[PDB]
Amino acid sequence: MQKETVIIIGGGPCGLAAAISLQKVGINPLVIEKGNIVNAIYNYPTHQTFFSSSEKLEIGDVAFITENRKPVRNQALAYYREVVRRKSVRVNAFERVEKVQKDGEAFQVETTKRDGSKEIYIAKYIVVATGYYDNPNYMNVPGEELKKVAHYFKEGHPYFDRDVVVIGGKNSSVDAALELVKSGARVTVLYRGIEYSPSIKPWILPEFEALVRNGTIQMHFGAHVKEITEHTLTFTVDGEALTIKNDFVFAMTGYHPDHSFLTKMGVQIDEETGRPFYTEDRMETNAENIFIAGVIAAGNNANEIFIENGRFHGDAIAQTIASREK
Amino acid sequence: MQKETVIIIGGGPCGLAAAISLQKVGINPLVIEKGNIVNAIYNYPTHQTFFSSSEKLEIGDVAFITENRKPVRNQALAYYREVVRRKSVRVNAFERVEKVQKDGEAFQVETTKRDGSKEIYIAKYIVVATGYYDNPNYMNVPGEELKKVAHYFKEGHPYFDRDVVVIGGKNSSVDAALELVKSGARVTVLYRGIEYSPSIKPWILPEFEALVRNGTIQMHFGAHVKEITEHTLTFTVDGEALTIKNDFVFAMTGYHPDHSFLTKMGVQIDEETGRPFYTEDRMETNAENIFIAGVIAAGNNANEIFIENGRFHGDAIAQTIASREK
Amino acid sequence: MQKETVIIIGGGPCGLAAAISLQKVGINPLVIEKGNIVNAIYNYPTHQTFFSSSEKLEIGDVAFITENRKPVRNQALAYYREVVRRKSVRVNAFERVEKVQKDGEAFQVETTKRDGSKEIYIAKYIVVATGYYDNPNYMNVPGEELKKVAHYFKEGHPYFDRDVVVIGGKNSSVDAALELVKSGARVTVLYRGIEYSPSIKPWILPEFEALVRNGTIQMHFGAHVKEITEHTLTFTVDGEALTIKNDFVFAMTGYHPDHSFLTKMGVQIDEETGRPFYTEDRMETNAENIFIAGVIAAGNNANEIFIENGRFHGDAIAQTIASRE
Amino acid sequence: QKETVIIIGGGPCGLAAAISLQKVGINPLVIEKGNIVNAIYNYPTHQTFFSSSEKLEIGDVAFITENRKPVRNQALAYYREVVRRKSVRVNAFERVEKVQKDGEAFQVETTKRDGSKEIYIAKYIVVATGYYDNPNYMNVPGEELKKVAHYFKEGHPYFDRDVVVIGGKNSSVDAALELVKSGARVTVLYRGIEYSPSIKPWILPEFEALVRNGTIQMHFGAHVKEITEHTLTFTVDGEALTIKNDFVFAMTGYHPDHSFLTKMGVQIDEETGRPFYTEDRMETNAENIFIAGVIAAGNNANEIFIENGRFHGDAIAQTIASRE
Ligand SMILES: Cc1cc2nc3c(=O)[nH]c(=O)nc-3n(C[C@H](O)[C@H](O)[C@H](O)COP(=O)(O)OP(=O)(O)OC[C@H]3O[C@@H](n4cnc5c(N)ncnc54)[C@H](O)[C@@H]3O)c2cc1C
Ligand SMILES: Cc1cc2nc3c(=O)[nH]c(=O)nc-3n(C[C@H](O)[C@H](O)[C@H](O)COP(=O)(O)OP(=O)(O)OC[C@H]3O[C@@H](n4cnc5c(N)ncnc54)[C@H](O)[C@@H]3O)c2cc1C
Ligand SMILES: Cc1cc2nc3c(=O)[nH]c(=O)nc-3n(C[C@H](O)[C@H](O)[C@H](O)COP(=O)(O)OP(=O)(O)OC[C@H]3O[C@@H](n4cnc5c(N)ncnc54)[C@H](O)[C@@H]3O)c2cc1C
Ligand SMILES: Cc1cc2nc3c(=O)[nH]c(=O)nc-3n(C[C@H](O)[C@H](O)[C@H](O)COP(=O)(O)OP(=O)(O)OC[C@H]3O[C@@H](n4cnc5c(N)ncnc54)[C@H](O)[C@@H]3O)c2cc1C
Ligand code: NA
Ligand code: NA
Ligand code: NA
Ligand code: NA
Repeated sequence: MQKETVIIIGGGPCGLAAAISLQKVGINPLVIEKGNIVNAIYNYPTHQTFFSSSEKLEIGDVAFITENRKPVRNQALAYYREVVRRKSVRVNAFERVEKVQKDGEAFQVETTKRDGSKEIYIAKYIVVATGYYDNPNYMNVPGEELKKVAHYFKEGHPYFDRDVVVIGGKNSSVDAALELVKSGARVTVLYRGIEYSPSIKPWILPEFEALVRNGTIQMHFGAHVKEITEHTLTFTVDGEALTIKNDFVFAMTGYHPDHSFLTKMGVQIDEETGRPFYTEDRMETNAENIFIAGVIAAGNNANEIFIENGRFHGDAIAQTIASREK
Repeated sequence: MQKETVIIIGGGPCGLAAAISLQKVGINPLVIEKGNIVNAIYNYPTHQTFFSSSEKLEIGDVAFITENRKPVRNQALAYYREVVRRKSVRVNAFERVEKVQKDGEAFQVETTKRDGSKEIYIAKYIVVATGYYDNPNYMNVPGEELKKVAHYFKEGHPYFDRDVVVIGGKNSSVDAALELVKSGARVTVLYRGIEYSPSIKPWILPEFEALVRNGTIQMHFGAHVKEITEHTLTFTVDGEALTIKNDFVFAMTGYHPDHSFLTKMGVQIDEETGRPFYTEDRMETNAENIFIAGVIAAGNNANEIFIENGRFHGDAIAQTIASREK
Repeated sequence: MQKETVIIIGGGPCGLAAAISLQKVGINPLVIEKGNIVNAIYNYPTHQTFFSSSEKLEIGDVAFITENRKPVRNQALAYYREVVRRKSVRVNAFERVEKVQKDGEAFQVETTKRDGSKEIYIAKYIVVATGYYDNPNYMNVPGEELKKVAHYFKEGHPYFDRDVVVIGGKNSSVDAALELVKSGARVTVLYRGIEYSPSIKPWILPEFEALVRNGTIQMHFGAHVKEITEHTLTFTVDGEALTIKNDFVFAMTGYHPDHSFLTKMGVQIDEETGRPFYTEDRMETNAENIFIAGVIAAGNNANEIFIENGRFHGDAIAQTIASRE
Repeated sequence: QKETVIIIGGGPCGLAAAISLQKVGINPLVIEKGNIVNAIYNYPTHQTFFSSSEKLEIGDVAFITENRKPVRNQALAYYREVVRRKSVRVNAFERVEKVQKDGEAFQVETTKRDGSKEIYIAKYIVVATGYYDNPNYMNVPGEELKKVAHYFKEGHPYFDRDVVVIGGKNSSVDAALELVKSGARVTVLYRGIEYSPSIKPWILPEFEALVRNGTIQMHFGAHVKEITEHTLTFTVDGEALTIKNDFVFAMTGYHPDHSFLTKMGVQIDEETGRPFYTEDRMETNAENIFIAGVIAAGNNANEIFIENGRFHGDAIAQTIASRE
């Protein structure tokens, strides 16, 4: 089987950052990515604007210069392609890592390639950089399985003249709602919190709150969805149910990390905090030679880590592996 | 059954134009559309720019104002949503017309709604405005059924650092190849023709020719694809076969109208140029009170009907239907 | 001499709206504009975004559809050209109205053409729609006449690596300051007020406030500029003077109507606020058959009138003139 | 006061030359009469580059675009970040007036923004002044009228006006297209007998299409004879034709400042408009005076772009470091 010094699981911004940090200390690691690079950004809404200035998304010292103050999805996609090209990062794309298990003082890494075939690698060190956008916080309500329900937003156009519910109260729900209004949908927002979430970016709240206050966006605080049918949706507020006409649902209920992936390879999870155990100055978990990078290191507050700070995890990893040599 | 004077099948630009033309003679017809309005434009590539100025896309005298010279996909989407709102066009969306059958002096139209249920309408006149983008020209080659083969192009990003073949010599083939180069794919173009088609827009060809001349795009004229496998593609030129490494295929071989749908309706087709029989000054087919509007009326390898001239078909239909309704 | 029923002075959005309103009652008036149509928007900052959605800028029922939520300068320019073309509004462009004088039961209108020649018109009714962007609120401090001092902002690029002061506290000041920061200028903002103006776009204030908080923008409330030199600027806060290094000044201190123009034609103005006297149900001034349209009706401070509501003044003018023939 | 190298002009090629010298251990002084990339700043607002953004990169600073071709404001943002990231030394708003030999060094006299004078002594000179500052004047009556412009910025204020564009350059075609989009009534006059071969092949079709459908009046073999406030007169064949005209864009191209070059000892041949230089060093016939950018181009001012002009600094830097 194929031997690697380091395998990085995940080719998002923070896994790519860790690859480059390792290159700078003389190790050219293998990134294994189930889609192509920055798959999460590719799966952002088509016209998404970042909240970070573009300088704060830079990795590998490659300049990310923009004429506007904040970049959009397609600009970031172009940037990270150029980073990977200029730095010759090694990416095995369309390859899903299935399992990581101890094998002596190394690790066997089993994968599934695009055509369905299996592959096994031996690696001395592992960087888990898998993020969490693959794992929606499902509601587990009847009808959530219908095709009219989605946990990702792409574009508003096809919801023109339709009745649409957005579930959630954070920026993904506000962004989808505003795009849906612009596209001519009739929008209802349902949110379990009792007031506007303090996480809504201060430059987006004014427009959203104004559309709520004048009734353009119907908004139910303290709402808990109970049922989704093809043409209706039922929710409760203070235990009293309301049923509304509904064509499509965007369940913008957040995401969670796949901790079963970590625990199966020896990494412990800290209850109450929800973080994997790691030592910050190495970004090494409790499992020797298993490191983490990016938002996979966050706890119950999934917003602790983003690109601006997660892009530096690879620096501590590279310093540690370099000192240990191969 | 719901009674209608006119049913328009398809809510693309030309079907919507025909609706507004009928409004001017006192008939607000029912448009039945299997997605939402201008589904074909929604399914254009994300980066798409029109070759027409925006004035030539206008319908219903609704101004289409652009600061740039040529509109882009999302500008046209916003425009046609506002046309339908401002002109009160009646659209039954997410509803697919399955059958049109003469009943007496009217037509029975059977449909499937989004929830799978069936509807039946009785209409005095039919306008078929279904375009051709739904029906790719299949190459009839082993392996074309694989998921790695697409007959549509959407975005280039996930093909970064992949070996990609584009098949065809249409504007769409050239456009896809250029966007794939921009996205860092390694692009091979295969075309059965021996020279560049004269239909390639004269302002698009020089960039493509330059990338062929400097070796960036591998270009094979007189190429016929014989086989697609998961990892290879085999084609012949002058009978000599070549197998190349290949990850993904864009079969950009054009589209054709749904003649089966027309022939089951009673409409005759010309066998060598797939053009339905119709009288141009009425846009009425050989089947009494079944009209056509838009690019469906075109034949050979098209290039005769686009939005600029297809948007006026409804004027002839409306004048004919008005005469028979007074 | 050329005879007109109605002459509209100024071809900005509200003057054009007044023309289309009069068209709808059978009167196609003459618009006389010293530049070309919507000169004021043409002289907005290059990358300016409107605070109104595009539907609120529409006139003459001409659709103003945008893919984004707020239009930018170049989109509005394209829109109003198409309005004038599609509605066949008559515009005499590059023609400056110099005087309006009563002449029987009509008005003599004297103008200066682009080539320097003079022209005279007789109009039965006058609509003054001249706005205020032509007339900065000057600070009358020494050094204000130096070429390094401007009362308009266009683009930030050439102020890269330069020390720049922005004076004022309206959206124009905040927008200029942010663009200058993005362009690499070292920005100081000086404002005579003691808190943020409630007119600042609520979605723009947080970015500005964040840049004051982290020290990127030097912000001085209660500031009064006392002197400008080629390389310095002196201002006081609480009577304490501070002198700072300074290359360029953007005095974004607002604008006021052409008072000499209105009073010489017989219109009364309030000397403190600058507002002309008028009756809102007709938009007619104290001088019979002289009307006003647009932001000129709002004065040395304005704000209360913008395109959103000013685009409707012509309706009241049209109903009045139509009934009077 | 003293330097080592002074670069005259802070356009892309002058800035590239500065970073190339930095690579060899010399941090030179750029003196620019406006701010950096003044010429790009004075491009038309709508301007799109014909080069992909990779071809505009200097100093290995990535120029990332999602679009295929960058626009004016993207390049402005790029070159500002380059100057910041590389710490290029720029004396802005300072016009170099004279360069004169002084011993084995050079005296350079400048005028600052406030009017002050300054003098530096430099061992080497790089002349990177471009040509966009010096329009090819037509020397015809009426060219001095304010209705005549040798630069194009925006089309909007020409809405519903009669406008003449003179010239057969890409800039002429570009201006005509933008004026049509802005609703001007456009006549194009060109002394040549057919469409100029320099027009980019992806721009000519749009222009020819508007000529063929009658939107643009196009006169070949046209020589302007007079411009008044409301008319313009030109000849075609032997026939003089007078048309109504409000505004004129004289898009006749540009030429380097040959007076500035000759006065410092640079020879410019006669027929071409090219300075004498050796390409391997980009050094002129005057020792230790170099050229960088489009100033090196002759009669065919298309032969040097940013794409290849951005490398002149490398041959400069090699030659200077060898002599240091
Ligand atoms: C709409 C939106 C806007 C945002 N705006 C910003 C912003 O402005 N600034 C900011 O800092 N953050 C922003 N974020 C958050 C940002 O997307 C994340 O912080 C970032 O993606 C984290 O990077 P990562 O490398 O840790 O994980 P990810 O980018 O999620 O990458 C993990 C990768 O691992 C891959 N993967 C997972 N499992 C496997 C497996 N078994 N085998 C192989 N590959 C696997 C996935 O395909 C994925 O590409 C935004 C997020 C959204 C949704
Ligand atoms: C990349 C690209 C760029 C283009 N650029 C231009 C350009 O610049 N200018 C231009 O004029 N043209 C352009 N075209 C062509 C343009 O898309 C067509 O001319 C136009 O779509 C024709 O309009 P139509 O209404 O006749 O058909 P369509 O737009 O194809 O509309 C047909 C509709 O019928 C619906 N439908 C089909 N079958 C059924 C059914 N059984 N029941 C219900 N609904 C049904 C479909 O969902 C679809 O919405 C471009 C095309 C592409 C692909
Ligand atoms: C940066 C900026 C952003 C703005 N954003 C918005 C926004 O989002 N929404 C909004 O509603 N408003 C906005 N405004 C305000 C808007 O510009 C004004 O409300 C609008 O211009 C008022 O229209 P008007 O026709 O009354 O005046 P103007 O547009 O000023 O028109 C007056 C015209 O009269 C002409 N004129 C003057 N004197 C003479 C003379 N003697 N002879 C002939 N012609 C003459 C001028 O050349 C000018 O074209 C913004 C303003 C600025 C500066
Ligand atoms: C509309 C347009 C589009 C173009 N598109 C492209 C394109 O896509 N790709 C491409 O490669 N090229 C393009 N060009 C050409 C491009 O502008 C030039 O190739 C480029 O500017 C050359 O760079 P430079 O540094 O040599 O000269 P310039 O950029 O002209 O720089 C010369 C500088 O010297 C300064 N200067 C002059 N005299 C003095 C003095 N006495 N003292 C101090 N400073 C002085 C000037 O202010 C100026 O900033 C385009 C040009 C135009 C007009
Ligand atoms: Na919720
Ligand atoms: Na083919
Ligand atoms: Na002030
Ligand atoms: Na000429």
